[PDB]
Amino acid sequence: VRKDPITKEWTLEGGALVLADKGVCLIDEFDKMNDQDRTSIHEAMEQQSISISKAGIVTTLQARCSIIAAANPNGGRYNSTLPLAQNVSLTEPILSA
DNA sequence: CGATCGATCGATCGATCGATCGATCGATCGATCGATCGATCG
Repeated sequence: VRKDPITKEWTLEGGALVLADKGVCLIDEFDKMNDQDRTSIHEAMEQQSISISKAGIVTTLQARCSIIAAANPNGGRYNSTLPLAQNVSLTEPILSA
């Protein structure tokens, strides 16, 4: 959110997902971010849009981006005897995306 | 007539394990602070 003296209403400036609209968004070390940060990424791939209600601004922006994510398994080594759904903290609904 | 032996059963030492509990280290959600600026007022 940014101020603007010309019109005096709050103006909104987009983040990384808005930039990558009709592009690719790369998230290295995807597991290490918190779930609140990770929740935004999930709804970004599903809806291809950003929904925000902050500073009195309610609007939606286009976020049509492709995602390439790198991560690491729990303990730094992949457990070959357990499924993927039990090797990372990344929850299953986010894996389905 | 009895002297030798290979098998069986009861009992015990012990080496071990499962269920349960409180205690130790740690992730992390919530509270507070701060820094620049803006809107109202004198």
